[PDB]
Amino acid sequence: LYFQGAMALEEIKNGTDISTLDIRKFNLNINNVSVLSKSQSVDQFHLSNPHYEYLSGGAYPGEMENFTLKVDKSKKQDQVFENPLSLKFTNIGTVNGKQVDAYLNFNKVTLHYLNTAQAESEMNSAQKSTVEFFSISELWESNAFEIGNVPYVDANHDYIMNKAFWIDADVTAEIRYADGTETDLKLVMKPTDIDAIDANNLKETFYVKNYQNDVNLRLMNNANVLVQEEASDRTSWIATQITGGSYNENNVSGLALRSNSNSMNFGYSSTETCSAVFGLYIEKIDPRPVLEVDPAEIPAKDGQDVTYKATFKVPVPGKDILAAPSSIEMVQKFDERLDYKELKVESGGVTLQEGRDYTIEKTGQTVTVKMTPEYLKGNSSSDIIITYKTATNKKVEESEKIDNTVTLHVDNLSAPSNQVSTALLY
Ligand code: NA
Repeated sequence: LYFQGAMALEEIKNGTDISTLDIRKFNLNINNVSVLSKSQSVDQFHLSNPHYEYLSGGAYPGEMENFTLKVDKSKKQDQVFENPLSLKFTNIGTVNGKQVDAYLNFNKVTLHYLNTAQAESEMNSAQKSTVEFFSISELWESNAFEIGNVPYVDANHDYIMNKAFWIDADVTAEIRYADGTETDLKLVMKPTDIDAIDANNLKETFYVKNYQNDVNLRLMNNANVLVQEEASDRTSWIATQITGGSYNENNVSGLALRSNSNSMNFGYSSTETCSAVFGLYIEKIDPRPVLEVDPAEIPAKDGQDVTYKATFKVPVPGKDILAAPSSIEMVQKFDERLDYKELKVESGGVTLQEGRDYTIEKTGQTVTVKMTPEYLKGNSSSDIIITYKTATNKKVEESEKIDNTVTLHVDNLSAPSNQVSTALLY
């Protein structure tokens, strides 16, 4: 059942329109990327309005940072490039008041020799020297990077081989709070347009390593026609049909993945000539919970009432978050100098009931409200308001202020409220 899957990977296929999600796409571009390290195998260069695939090919407007791999032209056989490229995107957004950075590490890129005349010919030509694997641009989508073996070229960079090798890129993306605090963000990727199949039946493939342990939720639209291949070390999604237009690229040949963590070790393998475009995302809990405290200041002494009111906005399934919540919890932790007394929970002008609508777990100063499966089934959209009654205790006079924050949990997602404080007088 939907509400008793603790730990279990949750896979969903439903009518949600993946092309119209309202999730947050992080800012990733040629202007906030830096190369933390790259091996000498990597040929990196800037292009402006590059040509697609061939020099005589169409030219597309935009700045791009392009990355290729120098191959050993004598080895007409698979070539492996360990850790060729490690990237940081500095300040991809502000979330919950904190700067977030992205890390993108190419763990390995393997070039699989195509064993054709065309491949041998590129290998033997004196003008070709590198193979395409990665680029950063907004030619296709905003805030995106591109993995694939389709060359981008201009008059001075026409050395990239065509259809000599297909590529398999093993990549780890991670999002991280710059300030060093624990990153509670759950990375989301949304591969789309996984639809290329070449003359030789190679198929465009997106994959996730350690899928079963690393992914929290996987969303498909009813129209999905990818083949999901579950193997020991990974799960892959394999092209089966051409798809055009954002709706089809998203729903027919696409999917959404929410990680168990701030990172995901994914992969991508091309055909003799294809590529895919990617952003990094998170779901939205916006607004954050709104926390209030009455009063703003008290006499520093035992038995003084302090009351917290927390207003929780519930994310909208299929817009802010990928799907209806399996669980919603609100976690409060009171300053040592406070004794918890009791709480009430309200929604839609009505006073919800402990037992029917929510339960309460207390462990020391930590008090958690858990909404029941019965409440969640009602798919209510209205704010949940929790009012916590506490009173100072005999420890108040031991920080000349008592601070409070409450945290909303939706599945494995969380968002902290604003912090409030009550001044201690004397
Ligand atoms: Na397509």
